[PDB]
Amino acid sequence: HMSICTSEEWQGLMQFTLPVRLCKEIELFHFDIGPFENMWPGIFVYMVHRSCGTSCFELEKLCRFIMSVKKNYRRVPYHNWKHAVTVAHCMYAILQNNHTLFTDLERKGLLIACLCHDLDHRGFSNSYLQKFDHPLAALYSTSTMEQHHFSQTVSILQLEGHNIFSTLSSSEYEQVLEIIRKAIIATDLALYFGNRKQLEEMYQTGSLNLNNQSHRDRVIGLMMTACDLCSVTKLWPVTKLTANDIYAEFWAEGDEMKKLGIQPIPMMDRDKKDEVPQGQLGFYNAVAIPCYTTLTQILPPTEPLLKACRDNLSQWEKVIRGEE
Ligand SMILES: Cc1cc(C)n2nc(CCc3cc(O)n4nc5ncccc5c4n3)nc2n1
Ligand SMILES: [Mg+2]
Ligand SMILES: [Zn+2]
Repeated sequence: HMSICTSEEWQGLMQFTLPVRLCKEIELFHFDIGPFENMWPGIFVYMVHRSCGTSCFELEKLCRFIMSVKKNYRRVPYHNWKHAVTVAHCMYAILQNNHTLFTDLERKGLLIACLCHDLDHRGFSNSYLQKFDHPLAALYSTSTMEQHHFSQTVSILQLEGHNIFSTLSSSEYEQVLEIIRKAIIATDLALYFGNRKQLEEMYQTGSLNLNNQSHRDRVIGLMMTACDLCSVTKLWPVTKLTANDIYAEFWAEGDEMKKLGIQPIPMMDRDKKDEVPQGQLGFYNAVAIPCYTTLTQILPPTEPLLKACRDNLSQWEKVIRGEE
């Protein structure tokens, strides 16, 4: 039930090389992949290589994986291929700026995790799918979509010639899959609020321990969340744009509720469009800022992410105040 790439597709990727003028900028947290669609798969390979060295995966195998992952992203407005690469890039930039805090295994796991994190997203919320009553809510019922995403990845990994993790020992294979699973579940925004509070706590008492596996899992989780939302960390015109994409999805969901005579909450209501900039401010304040704030505390190199968020926040304020 999975989808495979064609030989055409994967072999062209083997051949790709990144333009030198992009090399500098790929390393910046605010870097925007948006102009270079074309090169997106290429960019991930680069990033894998620059992160994990040029023979961490058998090149032929890596390309097959990436290009198939691409195939199993739907053509929805926001949770699409582009989202996946954007999130993967942000993790790349976190990983590079904290290089020795994380194991080889972790960096492979996470870059792959981010690339895979919203596989086969239909554009409908976890709420919806349960709240009236999709066959996927019938299979898992806490963090529905995520357990699906993780499943998808695994299905993709277990494809013929697709297993990039093969030449690890079955210990290390069975370990990265754990890293990938927890990191993908982490992306369920529901879970984030708990995780942040604990991490808030632990840092503040001075009991957070990177040698403790469970603390480790949590920081990673926060990292995942920080990457998931990073559109809120790009320069203003980029971010403005992305917002349109996230709303396009929500509103389409709201239409499907309206079609069954059910009032959607205001967020997925295209008839409540002016309330949007006020929607954002709220989101930055309750979710975004807190997210990045705690990640900069734990991981001080991740500070620019926080800085960019603040700058976007004030743009939104100015919109609400009528100055845009
Ligand atoms: C990149 C990104 C990622 C995620 C998960 N989100 N989630 C949001 C929703 C923000 C929000 C919350 C809310 O309660 N309302 N109410 C509203 N009424 C009207 C208009 C917008 C509203 C709104 N908007 N924006 C995101 N951007
Ligand atoms: Mg998700
Ligand atoms: Zn996501």
